[PDB]
Amino acid sequence: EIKELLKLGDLPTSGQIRLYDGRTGEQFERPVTVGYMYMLKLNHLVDDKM
Amino acid sequence: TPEEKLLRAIFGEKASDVKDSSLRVPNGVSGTVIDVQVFTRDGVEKDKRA
Amino acid sequence: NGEPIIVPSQDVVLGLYYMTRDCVNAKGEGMVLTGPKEAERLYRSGLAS
Amino acid sequence: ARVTVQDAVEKIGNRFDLVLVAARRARQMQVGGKDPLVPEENDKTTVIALREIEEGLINNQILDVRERQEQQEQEAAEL
Amino acid sequence: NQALGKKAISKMLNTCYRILGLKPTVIFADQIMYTGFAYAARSGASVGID
Amino acid sequence: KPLVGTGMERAVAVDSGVTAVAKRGGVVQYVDASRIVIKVNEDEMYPGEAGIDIYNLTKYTRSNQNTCINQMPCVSLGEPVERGDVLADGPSTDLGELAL
Amino acid sequence: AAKKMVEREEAVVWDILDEVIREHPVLLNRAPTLHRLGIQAFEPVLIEG
Amino acid sequence: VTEFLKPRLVDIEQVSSTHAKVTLEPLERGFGHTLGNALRRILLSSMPGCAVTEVEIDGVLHEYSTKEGVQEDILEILLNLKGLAVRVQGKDEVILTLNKSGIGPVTAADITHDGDVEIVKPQHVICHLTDENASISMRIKVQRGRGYVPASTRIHSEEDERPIGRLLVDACYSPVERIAYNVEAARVEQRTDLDKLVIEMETNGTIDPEEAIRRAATILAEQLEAFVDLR
Amino acid sequence: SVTEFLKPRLVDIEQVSSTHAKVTLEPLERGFGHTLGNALRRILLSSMPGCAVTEVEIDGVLHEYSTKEGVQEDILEILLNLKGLAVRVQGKDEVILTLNKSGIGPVTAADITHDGDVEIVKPQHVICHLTDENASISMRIKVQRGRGYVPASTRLLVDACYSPVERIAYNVEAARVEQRTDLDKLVIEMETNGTIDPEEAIRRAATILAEQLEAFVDL
Repeated sequence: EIKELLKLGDLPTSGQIRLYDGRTGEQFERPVTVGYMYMLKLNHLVDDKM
Repeated sequence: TPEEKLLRAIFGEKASDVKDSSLRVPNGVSGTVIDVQVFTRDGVEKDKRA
Repeated sequence: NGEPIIVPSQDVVLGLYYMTRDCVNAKGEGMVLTGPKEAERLYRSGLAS
Repeated sequence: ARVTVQDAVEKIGNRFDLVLVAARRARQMQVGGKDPLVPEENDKTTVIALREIEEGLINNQILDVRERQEQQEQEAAEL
Repeated sequence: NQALGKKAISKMLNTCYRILGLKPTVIFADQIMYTGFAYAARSGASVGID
Repeated sequence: KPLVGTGMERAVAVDSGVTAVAKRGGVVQYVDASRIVIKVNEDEMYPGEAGIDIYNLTKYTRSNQNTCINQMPCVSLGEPVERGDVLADGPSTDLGELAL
Repeated sequence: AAKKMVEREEAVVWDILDEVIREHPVLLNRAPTLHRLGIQAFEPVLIEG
Repeated sequence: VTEFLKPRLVDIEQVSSTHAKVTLEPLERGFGHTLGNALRRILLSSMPGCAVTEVEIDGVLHEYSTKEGVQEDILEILLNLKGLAVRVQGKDEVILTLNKSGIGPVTAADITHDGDVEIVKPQHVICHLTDENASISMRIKVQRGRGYVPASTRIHSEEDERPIGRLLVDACYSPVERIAYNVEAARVEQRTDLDKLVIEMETNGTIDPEEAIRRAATILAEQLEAFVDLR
Repeated sequence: SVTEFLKPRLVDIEQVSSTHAKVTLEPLERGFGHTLGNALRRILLSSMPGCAVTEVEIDGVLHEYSTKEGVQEDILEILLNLKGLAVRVQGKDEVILTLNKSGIGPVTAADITHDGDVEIVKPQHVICHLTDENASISMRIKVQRGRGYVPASTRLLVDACYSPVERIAYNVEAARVEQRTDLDKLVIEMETNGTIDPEEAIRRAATILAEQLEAFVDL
């Protein structure tokens, strides 16, 4: 169903996109995963640590 | 201490009567003071800001 | 024990294991190079895998 | 300089006596009594001590000899 | 001229230590880190559900 | 909002305390960034009493862990509400879903 | 005066720190210090952050 | 041979108000990517824009407070002004001014229009006035520059600074948003393989696409002047 | 000060040999280490004016797989030796040479017929060791002005190391102006055939990347 949903939008089934390298400008061989992981921000803030 | 009586006499300064014990923002921290509150004990004359 | 403790650990061994491997039919299968230098140029220029 | 103290240990053996030799010589350079031998590459007195030690031009024997020489001159400041 | 897993790379460093001493082993440790990181990045060895 | 969630989060936000849920349905009448004022319906309204609900949102106030517990309105002026419905996002809520 | 100078963090204390830092090891440490290699002295690089 | 072929800016399509494509027809073999990446890099890094920088709403001391009649914290109004897409023709810092009263949204179309100041999205919303006799009045300060400048670095410099009324917004002076180039087979009539470059960009609305590509190339040539005729 | 990007100093060109060289710069704006270094290296390495030997027809056998008398250097090894013959040529476009030489020791770059235009940079180069007799060798060698580097497939044929560079590698690293803390510091590193040194290969590369942009730049 995840693949079916990814086909609903025109994204690719594998979920793996060809990313380029923003510095040298040349593709990373062997496609990489890209998605939106929902990321928390734990309050182990470093300026309560130093 | 000696050399301090010397310094004070040389530069005509009267030593302070009272000691600084202010509240100061802790090192490193910025901020915008969003609220102040003054708790005056019963029987002490409320200042301007109270 | 006399063995090293500055062993390359986890991304670096992935980087070496991915450099120093060999597909069976890439670009430049079986072309004679004049040294490491033009192996680096055949790679970066986009001529060999 | 300086990344390692390997060669300075190959010259002054035992690898702890290196520390003592370099620390004595760096105290000499730091407390205003003496002057580097090898050209300082903008080093603190510590790395200069170890650079001195690497060239074979300072160790514990040389330091004793120079100390006795300079303390005998102060005897020769008897007038 | 082999595959260079992890045993092989710790072996490489150990023999460089036992042949060339220390300074070449350290500078070679760094060059092996830098080139390992660079080509691992170039590979985009991403993981995915397929 | 959790872009990939599990549906337990609408309830983790409502059944907590942070979000400000309406008590009685009705239609919103005034939406400041520091209060909501619900014109309660004629049916849910009691027999004789002026039925309008007032919601004093809790603006920036220190929590225990020194963070900032806040409440913003998610409603709009003159929009229907219903009982058991959120009126104000709390700290880490987004239209009533727990956004951490 | 030097104290208040480094407290105001003028442009000369950062030069002076870059110079009294230069060839001076520091001793990093990690909490459970099992073996004797969990205290190794490094040479600092002054880094934002 | 001809010993090189130079690119010339040829088409500048306007697919929309925000984003638009440019094309650089005669590129040789390999220079497609060589310019494509460097220009993408320059464009995303260095392009002068005009983000608002300071705000001074009327009855407001600090940004953690809530004016009445307007259903946004002042914190959200600052984060709304931060996206204000504005151009100035002649000045560096201009002080726009936004008065408005009575129920309803407060777009950017309610700003006092000045001569050499244009707002690209008038539909951009600042805050929702929500009361009859409740108004807002605020002096916005759209200065102008390069890159990104947070307010912690902007706490600067000296005396005359500043009242306990002024808010600072984290300036984000950069009109480009997205870049995506494509070399492809350019068909010049007598030639085999010349590359075209299609630098499709995506602006907030305050850059002439031709002007962006020109300034990118200029910054690259200015930098590269040092490698040429080395010291 | 909106278009005033801080330009570097080229504060060092410390060079290891005549062909090796390690050029730095500092500082560049934060993010120009890569844009500069990468444009320069793709141009140095993929399109540079150069003349190098194209194809060969050895008098022994015209098949690359073959046998040749009195030589312990196979055909492919002779071709590897020929790719490194660093050759400077004047306006004469294509110049084919003769190397057939008699003796027993090393066949070198001194063994080439000394034509009017062609110029060799390492006469001490080696092309093939030979046996103990009069000789066994005769080859027609073809240098051809080209650009970049073009393998034998696209063309006995030989890969063409036209471009003088044999290596380029930039390594951006954190420079430091007094106040600003994050500024690049490119550290170029370049080796050439000897048909030109690094100190001028970088000049020629930047000149290419500037003339490529004459259609846009202002002032």
